[PDB]
Amino acid sequence: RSGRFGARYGRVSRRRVAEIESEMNEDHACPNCGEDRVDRQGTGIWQCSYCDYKFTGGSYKPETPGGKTVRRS
Amino acid sequence: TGAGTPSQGKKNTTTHTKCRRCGEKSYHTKKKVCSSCGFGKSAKRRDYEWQSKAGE
Amino acid sequence: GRRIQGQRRGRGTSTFRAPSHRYKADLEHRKVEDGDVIAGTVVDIEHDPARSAPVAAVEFEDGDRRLILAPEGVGVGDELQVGVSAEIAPGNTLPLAEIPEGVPVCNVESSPGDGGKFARASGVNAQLLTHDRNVAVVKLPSGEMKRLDPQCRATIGVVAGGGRTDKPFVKAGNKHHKMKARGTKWPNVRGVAMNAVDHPFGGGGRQHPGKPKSISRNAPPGRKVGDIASKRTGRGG
Amino acid sequence: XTXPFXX
RNA sequence: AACGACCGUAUAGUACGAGAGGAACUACGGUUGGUGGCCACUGGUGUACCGGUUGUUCGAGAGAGCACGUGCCGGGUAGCC
RNA sequence: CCGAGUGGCUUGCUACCUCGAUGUCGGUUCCCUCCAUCCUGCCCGUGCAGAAGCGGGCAAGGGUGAGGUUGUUCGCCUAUU
RNA sequence: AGUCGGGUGAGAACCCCGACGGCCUAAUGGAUAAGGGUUCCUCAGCACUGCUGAUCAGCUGAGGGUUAGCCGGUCCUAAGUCUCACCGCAACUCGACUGAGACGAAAUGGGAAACAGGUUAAUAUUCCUGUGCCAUCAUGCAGUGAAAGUUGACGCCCUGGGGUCGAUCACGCCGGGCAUCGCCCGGUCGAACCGUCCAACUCCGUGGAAGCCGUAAUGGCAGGAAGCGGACGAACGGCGGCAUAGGGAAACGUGAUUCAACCUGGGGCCCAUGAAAAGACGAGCAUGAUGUCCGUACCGAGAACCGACACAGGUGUCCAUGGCGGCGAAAGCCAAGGCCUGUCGGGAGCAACCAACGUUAGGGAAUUCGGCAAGUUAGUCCCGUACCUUCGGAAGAAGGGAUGCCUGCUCCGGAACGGAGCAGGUCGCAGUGACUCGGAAGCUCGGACUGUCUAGUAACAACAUAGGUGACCGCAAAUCCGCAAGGACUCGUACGGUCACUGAAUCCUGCCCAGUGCAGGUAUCUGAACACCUCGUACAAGAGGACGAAGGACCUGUCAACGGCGGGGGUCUUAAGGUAGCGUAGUACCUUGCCGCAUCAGUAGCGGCUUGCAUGAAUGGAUUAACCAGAGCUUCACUGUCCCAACGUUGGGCCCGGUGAACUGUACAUUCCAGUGCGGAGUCUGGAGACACCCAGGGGGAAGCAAAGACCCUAUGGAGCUUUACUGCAGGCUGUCGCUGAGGACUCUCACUCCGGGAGGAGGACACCGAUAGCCGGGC
RNA sequence: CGUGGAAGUCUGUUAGAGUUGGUGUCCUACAAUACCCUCUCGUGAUCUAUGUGUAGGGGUGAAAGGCCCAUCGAGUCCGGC
Ligand SMILES: [Cl-]
Ligand SMILES: [Cl-]
Ligand SMILES: [Cl-]
Ligand SMILES: [Cl-]
Ligand SMILES: [K+]
Ligand SMILES: [Mg+2]
Ligand SMILES: [Mg+2]
Ligand SMILES: [Mg+2]
Ligand SMILES: [Mg+2]
Ligand SMILES: [Mg+2]
Ligand SMILES: [Mg+2]
Ligand SMILES: [Mg+2]
Ligand SMILES: [Mg+2]
Ligand SMILES: [Mg+2]
Ligand SMILES: [Mg+2]
Ligand SMILES: [Mg+2]
Ligand SMILES: [Mg+2]
Ligand SMILES: [Mg+2]
Ligand SMILES: [Mg+2]
Ligand SMILES: [Mg+2]
Ligand SMILES: [Mg+2]
Ligand SMILES: [Mg+2]
Ligand SMILES: [Mg+2]
Ligand SMILES: [Mg+2]
Ligand SMILES: [Mg+2]
Ligand SMILES: [Mg+2]
Ligand SMILES: [Mg+2]
Ligand SMILES: [Mg+2]
Ligand SMILES: [Mg+2]
Ligand SMILES: [Mg+2]
Ligand SMILES: [Mg+2]
Ligand SMILES: [Mg+2]
Ligand SMILES: [Mg+2]
Ligand SMILES: [Mg+2]
Ligand SMILES: [Mg+2]
Ligand SMILES: [Mg+2]
Ligand SMILES: [Mg+2]
Ligand SMILES: [Mg+2]
Ligand SMILES: [Mg+2]
Ligand SMILES: [Mg+2]
Ligand SMILES: [Mg+2]
Ligand SMILES: [Mg+2]
Ligand SMILES: [Mg+2]
Ligand SMILES: [Mg+2]
Ligand SMILES: [Mg+2]
Ligand SMILES: [Mg+2]
Ligand SMILES: [Mg+2]
Ligand SMILES: [Mg+2]
Ligand SMILES: [Mg+2]
Ligand SMILES: [Mg+2]
Ligand SMILES: [Mg+2]
Ligand SMILES: [Mg+2]
Ligand code: NA
Ligand code: NA
Ligand code: NA
Ligand code: NA
Ligand code: NA
Ligand code: NA
Ligand code: NA
Ligand code: NA
Ligand code: NA
Ligand code: NA
Ligand code: NA
Ligand code: NA
Ligand code: NA
Ligand code: NA
Ligand code: NA
Ligand code: NA
Ligand code: NA
Ligand code: NA
Ligand code: NA
Ligand code: NA
Ligand code: NA
Ligand code: NA
Repeated sequence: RSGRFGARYGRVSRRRVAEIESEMNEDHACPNCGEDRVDRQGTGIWQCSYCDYKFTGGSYKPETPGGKTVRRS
Repeated sequence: TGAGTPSQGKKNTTTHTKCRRCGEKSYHTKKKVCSSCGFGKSAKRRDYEWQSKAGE
Repeated sequence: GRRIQGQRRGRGTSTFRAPSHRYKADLEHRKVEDGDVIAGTVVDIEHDPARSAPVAAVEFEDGDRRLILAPEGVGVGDELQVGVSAEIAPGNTLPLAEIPEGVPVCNVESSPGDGGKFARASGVNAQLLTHDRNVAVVKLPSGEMKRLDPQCRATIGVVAGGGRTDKPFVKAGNKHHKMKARGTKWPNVRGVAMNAVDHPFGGGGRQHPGKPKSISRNAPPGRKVGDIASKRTGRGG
Repeated sequence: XTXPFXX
């Protein structure tokens, strides 16, 4: 995680990098199929290593609280 | 690094060259303008009154 | 003295310009004589250097290939539509008039046809509230209520890449790299750390501003620094 | 011009 | 300045003094600082020399070169100190 | 207390000398000197029994060392003398 | 870094041959870019140049020398540049935009095509021999396909597979070397091109896995896994030809390991997204013709470049795979190749003195501002490891042990000429035996960290940083550039970017709006010009009035805005009256404060107290792990820093041949002690001393040489900087006039503006622009 | 336990970059900023070649009034003179 930062940058900074990156690296349910196979391709880009679906999503998450709102209305 | 002798070593760039119009080695081959006659900038010849004493 | 930094800026030299020659596409809404019959298929999802956010490549029915300000959830294969009759789903672009109230919108036009102006940064989004035969009330991401022509076209959904600001840069090196893709001089030296000659706050035996930081709006460039026309300062009260 | 001659 | 000064012993547990305590002349031994000289002795050096030994090169052996002006290690004559 | 002086280390005063520059403080090294003498020699007095001192006289031959804090000079401190 | 012979010559230490001895190993070798410009080769020379000499030469003189369809240029496009047009400007050789065109890459971007040998004093993928290839066109045959697509064409980190050269190992052959042995060295060749082979990736069929397949790793699958079959498909690689070509005195090998080049995959990262165009492919074959123009010598550096020099400086790319060594592109040593030109020599055991340096007994920082300088430690393995800590770190903490050779072996692996161990034997004072190679520990201060800086006395605590906070702005924006035409931000849009402050984390950040600043409001007061009203004037100047914009008065908001946080008494100034903390501070005058630690002794250091001359909260306060060529202090270790100096080594120094400057010089000058003098005299005065000349020395004096004193003052000197100094100038805000139109509030559309491809939409007599007026106005 | 191989990460005269001490050598120098040893960085806010842009009250500046051809609190040249 933030282990790469050695004893630098102080708590908050690395604590947050670890968290964000932890969630970022989790198994994400593909919007197309349902397989937990979505991975970040870059800043805001995600893709299903299964069906290859490539889509826009959060910057560090594939789904942002804001996005989930659109759906509704 | 001294600005003196040691900084003289890198000076191997060619700029001012024999000018096609006036024959002076003042043609800046990177600027394509002659510092002497003005070839490349002015159709007229580069000339200023300050190149001599006011009353002359 | 010497022109302060803000003055060197205006001159538009290299140091201060954006590496435009490295930018992908001036994201702007398409044009349609009318009808709305226009629609294309998402072909790819790229990284937009100018906005540190993803953008989508699209091929339209009339074989037109262009990059588009991508909302969230737009994936390859998806079919977007741009027109008065365009469906009411995320990704589609249509005049506010046709958009139902309460729907999150992004890349809104100021004047109809300008191709989008408001809400285009990572994860932001406007908010359509009021309909009228005359005015469409949009609540911009800054929280301001903007009165717009119901003919101004806008895209449904929120901009992609949201939450980008949540992770700290942590190290100068990370700013460096990002900064290098914008029209900005970085790093930043505080006036107070400069010589009197270089900035109104320069000089002294110790570091401190030589006057109150709040400057008048009517101040001339070269002297307008610090807190510009501040209605107030601090966090208290 | 800098204290001792000529530092 | 070619010499300056100090400690110790005998004098004497004496003169003196209630006691406590406690000298001197003189003769001795030594120390310190300074001075001039010298090298038997001790010590240093001693890239004179002899030996051990690592790397490498001359095929091995033998015998050598280089490793900063001896590769390092051990011993060390004269002389100089 | 008051009064009379010598010195030219301190400080102050003056503005004579140098502003076409006479290189700073402290330290260091190396040489000569002064006496208003700390020790050493020879002496006087003693509130000088002795021992240890206290004060003074002649006297500049020799000596007057090592360290802890401090850039310090100065000074404070330690153990030797 | 030379030495002995010898050569040439009028002349030889340094020109040439040989031998012996050395030096250079990412360079002192090889190929080159820029730059130089004939320095290249040859012959003849020595007046010049060469740190001495010269027969030599980058010198002088005269000749000669650079050969390309397939190496570069040329072509393409990059940041960006110019030209024309348009517009601006008093104007231009000026100026931003827009449109069109052109320019912009010689090592090192993209790119049609060449290899091998031979040759000259000097060129060489250029000439010659052999062989091959590309393009265009022409003719003939085929073909009617033909433009969609592919390619050119791409970041960073890790990694697998294919694989050549090289290197090494085994054995054979050819040639050499060595001489107790049987070893050691070199060689054992052979291209472009043509043909052919194909692993990886992708896909297809078959198959039918419900747990298997697979990797260095990740991974894969009923949406179809393994296996089998197949389509597509790689090398500068293999294989065949090329080649009874070439090359070699000869032999003119075969296998293997590790494998640069080259080929092809997999994984990971981005608040960073990693060129473009020409061109190629797509799209056959034969024969013939054509392929012009420019560069090509040489140097590429301790003598051919820049630095005034044959300058110890500076100056890009490729050779990173030669051997031993070892982790290594490290040291040390040695090839290939280069060199003895980092170009003056000869002589003295060669003194003093100086530069680099070795070794010094006993002591061991006593030296000193300070351990400055030097020294100690050191490689690898095993054991073991404190406080503190942000849990990462601290940490190689510290500390202890081991370490060679020789004999025979074991384990890992396909194997290495890879690695890890075992038993026995054995030498030395010493086994990382040289070389390579940390001294260690603690306390306090500062800045969080990596990073930045005064090119040439400052590397630091200064700057930056992430992080924290405040301010401005909805884009026809805020901010900024331009005289204008116009422009940066901006292919951007509040998760933005402008303007500032603070400066990681951690616990926190009190009180004050009185002054100043900024901003909002405002009955009333003050507030310019035009128009308007009165007076005045046959008109006019002019005087007064009415209305009143911004602004000010006044009011309010605001301190993570400038800044403030006391005296007195049991409020006063001027708003408040110092909260948490910290405290004799890098802030404390008094001061070496007092007490304690530590030492024989401690203006130091650390801790406590602390009334703080004159601490204190984003002018950030406290505190803090890690980090540091940062400041202070303590300990162990170590030592010529010191007691106290000695001896030694090399280069000078000294003598000799040759070369050969400069600084400085009013004159006189063998001085010394005193005195005098504008008070700091070799020269005046009095005495003393004093025969001349020369060598070496360390520098006492010549207020030594070098610099018209920086300090200080003065001059109605200069400049940079500041401000509520004087005066002005931009700029911003605001009223008014013009553009400007119809019906103190209001409608419209037609100028004008803006959005829109257009149709048309928004806006609209405003805004913009021109003119003027008031206010703000160190931005200048 | 292994695999993996992150990092403005560590050691490092790899290349390359930098410039702390010696206040050494030099100081009519080899040199108008050099030499030697010592020292810092060395996968990144890295170093570097070439091409290109910014011009003088203007640039450029992680800010030292640093730099803009040995020239900088306002470059250089000529002119005003
Ligand atoms: Cl940013
Ligand atoms: Cl003592
Ligand atoms: Cl070429
Ligand atoms: Cl793989
Ligand atoms: K003076
Ligand atoms: Mg300069
Ligand atoms: Mg755009
Ligand atoms: Mg932020
Ligand atoms: Mg930039
Ligand atoms: Mg800053
Ligand atoms: Mg400053
Ligand atoms: Mg100013
Ligand atoms: Mg500050
Ligand atoms: Mg000065
Ligand atoms: Mg030797
Ligand atoms: Mg050793
Ligand atoms: Mg003098
Ligand atoms: Mg007397
Ligand atoms: Mg005497
Ligand atoms: Mg000749
Ligand atoms: Mg020649
Ligand atoms: Mg071109
Ligand atoms: Mg090329
Ligand atoms: Mg040649
Ligand atoms: Mg050639
Ligand atoms: Mg030379
Ligand atoms: Mg000793
Ligand atoms: Mg001491
Ligand atoms: Mg002492
Ligand atoms: Mg040292
Ligand atoms: Mg095995
Ligand atoms: Mg202190
Ligand atoms: Mg720091
Ligand atoms: Mg400096
Ligand atoms: Mg430093
Ligand atoms: Mg320095
Ligand atoms: Mg900040
Ligand atoms: Mg900030
Ligand atoms: Mg700071
Ligand atoms: Mg204290
Ligand atoms: Mg506060
Ligand atoms: Mg401050
Ligand atoms: Mg006389
Ligand atoms: Mg003067
Ligand atoms: Mg002054
Ligand atoms: Mg002035
Ligand atoms: Mg427009
Ligand atoms: Mg001024
Ligand atoms: Mg690092
Ligand atoms: Mg390093
Ligand atoms: Mg450049
Ligand atoms: Mg300053
Ligand atoms: Na200031
Ligand atoms: Na007197
Ligand atoms: Na006096
Ligand atoms: Na004088
Ligand atoms: Na002195
Ligand atoms: Na005496
Ligand atoms: Na003392
Ligand atoms: Na082949
Ligand atoms: Na090797
Ligand atoms: Na010579
Ligand atoms: Na670093
Ligand atoms: Na106030
Ligand atoms: Na106020
Ligand atoms: Na304060
Ligand atoms: Na650092
Ligand atoms: Na020594
Ligand atoms: Na002298
Ligand atoms: Na000035
Ligand atoms: Na693991
Ligand atoms: Na240095
Ligand atoms: Na100027
Ligand atoms: Na003049």
